[PDB]
Amino acid sequence: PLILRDCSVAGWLLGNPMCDENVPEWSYIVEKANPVNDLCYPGDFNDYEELKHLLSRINHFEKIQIIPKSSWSSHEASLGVSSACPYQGKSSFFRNVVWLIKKNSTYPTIKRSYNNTNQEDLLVLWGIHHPNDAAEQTKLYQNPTTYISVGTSTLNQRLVPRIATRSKVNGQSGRMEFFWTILKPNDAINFESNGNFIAPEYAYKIVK
Amino acid sequence: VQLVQSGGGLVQPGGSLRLSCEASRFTSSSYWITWVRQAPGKGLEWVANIKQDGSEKYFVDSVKGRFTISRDNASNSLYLQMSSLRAEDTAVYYCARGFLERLLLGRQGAYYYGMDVWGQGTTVTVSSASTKGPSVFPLAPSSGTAALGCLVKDYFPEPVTVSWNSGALTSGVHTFPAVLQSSGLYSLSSVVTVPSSSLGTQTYICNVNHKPSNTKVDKKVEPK
Amino acid sequence: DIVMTQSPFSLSASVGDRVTMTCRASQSISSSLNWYQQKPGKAPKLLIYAASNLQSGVPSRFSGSGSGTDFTLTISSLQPEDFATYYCQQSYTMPPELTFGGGTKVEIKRTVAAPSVFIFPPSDEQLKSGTASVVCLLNNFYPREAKVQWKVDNALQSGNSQESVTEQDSKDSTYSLSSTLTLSKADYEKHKVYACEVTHQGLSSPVTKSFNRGE
Ligand SMILES: *[C@@H]1O[C@H](CO)[C@@H](O[C@@H]2O[C@H](CO)[C@@H](O)[C@H](O)[C@H]2NC(C)=O)[C@H](O)[C@H]1NC(C)=O
Ligand SMILES: *[C@@H]1O[C@H](CO)[C@@H](O)[C@H](O)[C@H]1NC(C)=O
Repeated sequence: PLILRDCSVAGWLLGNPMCDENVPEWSYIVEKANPVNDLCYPGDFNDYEELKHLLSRINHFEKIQIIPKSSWSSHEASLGVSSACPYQGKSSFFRNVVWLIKKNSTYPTIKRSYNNTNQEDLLVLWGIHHPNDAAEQTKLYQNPTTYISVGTSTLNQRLVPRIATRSKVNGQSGRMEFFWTILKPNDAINFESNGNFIAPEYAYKIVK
Repeated sequence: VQLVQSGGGLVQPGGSLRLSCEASRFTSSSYWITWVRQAPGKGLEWVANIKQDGSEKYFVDSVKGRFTISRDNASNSLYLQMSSLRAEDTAVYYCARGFLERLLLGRQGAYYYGMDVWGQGTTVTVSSASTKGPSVFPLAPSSGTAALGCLVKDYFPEPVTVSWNSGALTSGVHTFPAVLQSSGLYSLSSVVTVPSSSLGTQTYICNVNHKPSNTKVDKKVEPK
Repeated sequence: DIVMTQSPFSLSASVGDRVTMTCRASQSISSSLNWYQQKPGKAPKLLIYAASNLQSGVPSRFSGSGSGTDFTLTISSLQPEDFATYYCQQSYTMPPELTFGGGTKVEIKRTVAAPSVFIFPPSDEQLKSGTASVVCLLNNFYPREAKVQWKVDNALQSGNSQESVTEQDSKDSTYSLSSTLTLSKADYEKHKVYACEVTHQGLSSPVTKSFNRGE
């Protein structure tokens, strides 16, 4: 059985900066009751309970790199951090995903893709940012109206960000919603978006 | 963004009453408005949750069947229709707006809802008595610091509001809780301390207001 | 049905001390617990959101913690303006219902302060109406325990007066008391000396303020 050291399953998968992050081939997952290394940025994890039951009986887990952070020539991929996600007194973010911002006051549409060229199933994660108001939307992504289109051979979804006056959690009033699909071998996930996109950097080759 | 209540006052047992929670700005939407009441002296108790558009509504057990939500589609007004009112409903009714969301803060997600913008509150009195406006008598100082005030006597129901110099004088003001007399009417005092030197240089006027009886009185208080 | 319980019922603490109050739920509500502050004669103000998140415009001395069924609100350095009742509220069952707790009253402990006594004869406008109201004012004192005694022509009064005490002030943490002696115009014009005698811990000997009806 795996013993997560004061981290939630989501915080470890997305790579929480405060979470240390192990030896694979476990028989059960064991997390804290109220782990301090939560989702540093406020939000939710879609189908979170179904992902936990799917990882209880595993045989191999290895963090591969599906998309390098240096592979972002058309967007800003380093200014994406928040006070709610600290590391050594400095603002950070989840290590396994990339918060993309606009570069030179422009944000073109993304159409990058990736095929699973591995003999094992591939678990990939991604998220959407829900800004505070219209002014924050233009300040981060310029484009007022935006969307996210994630598509696999067995998945098709279109995410639209929402805007509302929310209370502060861990400091910020913004929110982030995280999703996950399984990528069987010889299949490709297709991403199309024009803002509010939390792109993946590392994935997980799993085997049950 | 502000909230304002409207529609409170006196009502006979078994009567009806309409309450409105009017927002003061344009809505981003997918908020809820929550009615919270507070009987005299007691604490806060939840009354109802209403989606701001009016699709969903939920009520506390005490008011189920008696309380409803109605709409006047001729205007843009959402009403809380209180009906079959009884004495247990005499309270101050607050409306507040909160944002409902699902968050992950632990092993599993849950619903989170914080009421972050509140109204000023509206008073609902359920009684068979008649509405009576108050008489306003001065509490004049008699020859350090001097004290003067206003006596607001014989009124029903609660509340009255007393200000001094149209809100320009707040320091040293003490508006006391109203006491109920043997006649079934209320009477409170509002005093203010003032330097002796200010009695000749300043004029002090108290502004009382009794919304149930549509009574506004400005009483000039001069030294005797 | 979730039942929210708060402890203690009330507490008295000096300015600067740390105040601790607890909130309990009859079943696990995760972190969906919020703390509200209600100052006297005002609407509740949201202080803590989701058990432990400060909201904008709230002093940092307010701290929240807890999870499951056990939650704590803490004031690191009590200030006079913090005099209020604090409520915990559960949103784990939203939308169909939410529930509040019983509330904890936070009172301020400060130094004994003697009251300032004032007496007001009835107005001429009121005497033309049939009744006479004699008002006695005890201004800015601590603690609340005070005794007011009416003496009409040195004769003790009983059964014809009513008191009212303000809530603890948000600046000097004192109380103020109004006492109204009500008489009929016929009874009022019979006597001459109207006195208000005040006894309080901060007074060495009882203070008496009086006036002659024809003065
Ligand atoms: C005021 O008008 C609204 C419609 O704008 C009424 O609401 C229901 O609204 C839904 C919208 O999805 C319609 O499909 C229903 O036909 C409406 N019902 C009725 C009876 O019109 C709302 O009921 C109206 N207010 C009142 C008091 O009837
Ligand atoms: C992934 O999908 C096909 C499946 O046969 C594979 O051959 C190809 O190399 C990849 N294509 C894309 C567009 O990624």
